Amino acid sequence: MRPYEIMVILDPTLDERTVAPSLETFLNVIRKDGGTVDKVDIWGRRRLAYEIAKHAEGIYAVIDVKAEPATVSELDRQLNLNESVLRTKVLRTDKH
Amino acid sequence: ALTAEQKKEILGQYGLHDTDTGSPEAQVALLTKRIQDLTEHLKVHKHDHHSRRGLLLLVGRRRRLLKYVAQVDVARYRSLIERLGLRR
Amino acid sequence: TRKCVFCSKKGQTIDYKDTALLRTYISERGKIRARRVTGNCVQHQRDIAVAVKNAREVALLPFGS
Amino acid sequence: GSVIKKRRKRMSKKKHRKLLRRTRVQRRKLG
Amino acid sequence: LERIAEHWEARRGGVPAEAGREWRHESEPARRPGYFPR
Amino acid sequence: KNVPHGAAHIKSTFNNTIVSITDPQGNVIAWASSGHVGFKGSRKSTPFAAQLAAENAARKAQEHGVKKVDVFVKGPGSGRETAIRSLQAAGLEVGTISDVTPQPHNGCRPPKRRR
RNA sequence: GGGAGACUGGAAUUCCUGGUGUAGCGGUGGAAUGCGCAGAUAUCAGGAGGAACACCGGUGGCGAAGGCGGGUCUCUGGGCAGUAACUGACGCUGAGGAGCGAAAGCGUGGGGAGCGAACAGGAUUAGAUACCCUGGUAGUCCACGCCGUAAACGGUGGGUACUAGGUGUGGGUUUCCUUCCUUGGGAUCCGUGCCGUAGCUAACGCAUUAAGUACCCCGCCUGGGGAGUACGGCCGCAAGG
Repeated sequence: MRPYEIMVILDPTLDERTVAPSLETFLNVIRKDGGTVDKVDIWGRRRLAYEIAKHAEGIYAVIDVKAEPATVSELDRQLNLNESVLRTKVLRTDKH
Repeated sequence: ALTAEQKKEILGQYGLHDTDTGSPEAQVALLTKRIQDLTEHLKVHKHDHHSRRGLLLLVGRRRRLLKYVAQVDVARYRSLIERLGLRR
Repeated sequence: TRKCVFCSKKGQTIDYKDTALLRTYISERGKIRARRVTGNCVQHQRDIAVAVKNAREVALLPFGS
Repeated sequence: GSVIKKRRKRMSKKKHRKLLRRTRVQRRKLG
Repeated sequence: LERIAEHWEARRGGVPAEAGREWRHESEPARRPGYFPR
Repeated sequence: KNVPHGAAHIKSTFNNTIVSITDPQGNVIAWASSGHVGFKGSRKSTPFAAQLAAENAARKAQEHGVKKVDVFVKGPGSGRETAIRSLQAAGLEVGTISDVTPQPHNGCRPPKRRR
């Protein structure tokens, strides 16, 4: 169970009020998998440096998660399949 | 390489007493575990030649340690060979 | 010459999230500044370059505006 | 060392390779 | 006669080339501003 | 038409220079080339030819109603400053100068070196 | 930037589509082949694809060598420092042998943007099977295998001990100026450069990273051509080694 930091960008079209529940049900895969803990932080509605997928603004979200490598890859795979997620990136907050 | 708990368990099992880590028995057991892990890894990454060189180095070191243990005392050599499932 | 502001006892950690801390390390063209101009140590220079690249990858810094 | 020796060796090698190329099928048929 | 040729093929290797690479007697001198670069 | 504010694009290569005054939406309304003003061969890489092309393009923009322009220079330096100066001198107000030269991030292989 | 796998980013080149838009563009020492007038080059928007990863980035890091830098994640090798807990000479070298080994090349299957052997024209020339220009196929890329060579060079085999110093730089431990911010400075261990003693060398130079002083083991040399060739053999699909 290694600690991870996940940053996602959601298209600004959707309301910021539904972002928190939508991520919350997304992280249910990591939660029920292996007794894993998240700390979701949202600072959205920022214009991007360059245009992404025909979009200039984006909603930024930072997720801090402690889970197994297989679990996190599963969450990352699911997030990219969803169309409301423009981009995502997984970091290891360990020494790496 | 192995984690601290695997090393602790192997050393407790094969060690001559509860403190030794440099006995040929303990060294050979740890090398055998490392070599098995490396062989499993190389079964997937066939083209990882750099790690294969390290595998060869470990194999040579274990062979030398076994040579020493056989020359010192043959009974210990036989016991170690039978316990670790090695050929030579 | 100059000071590695990160080796000091107050050296802030280098992250790809804090944009301003990186913006101070790139030139007006968006290029990464050299080590001799900046003055930080080799490890911190590598950390800065990696953080800048990561920030660019998530559209926090322009790719050479 | 002077490159003259390298030049002599390279000319010998080049001539031999040319000779080998000129008689490839003949050598194959005789061997 | 070989050394005298003086047509283009005989003087194409001696004509200065590049912009800053290599220097020759007839190479074009670099243009310099009035103020020191700094 | 009547386009009061437009954009000027100058492309200065090593053997030519092309000026095209452009409507800010990207449409070209008047263009002049180094070979369009009577130069050919190596003659058209000279700064004087760049000046002539810039002046011709500036005039052809001016009767179209273009009064103020911003330039986007590009290419190895041959007549860029001369072209901008001739743009100004032909009765055109030059707002901003921007160098937009395509800079690859190490992609594609350059041709082999000449000898 | 040690290696392997998977996923992924942006700039640029090319092409395709649609606007604006005209008569040149392209290329050179100078031109011509070439492209365009059936709408080119230029400019804008959109799309497809492949390859390489600007700045960071150096005589800086890692690797036995070949070599290795876009980002992330997974798996994995080695090194160094300190403590010195453990074993107690278990070391070194290594004929043969085995493995790895740039590029080119070869086989099977994909891919193919740019570059580009061969090949076509143009030009230069007395002649151009070339240099320069316009095109351009293998190849370059990927998967799995062959090949086994390089100025594969530090043209310097490996291990060990000793022999003035000075000064850069990378990694780590520590005492004292102490603000403790500071390459403060020192000491120490491990690297990597430059300059320089003694000594060595035909000389050039090397010089604590030895080409100095010695010990152990291995490879190799015995005038130049003929020739790393013939013959025989082994390996290879072949090239060939």
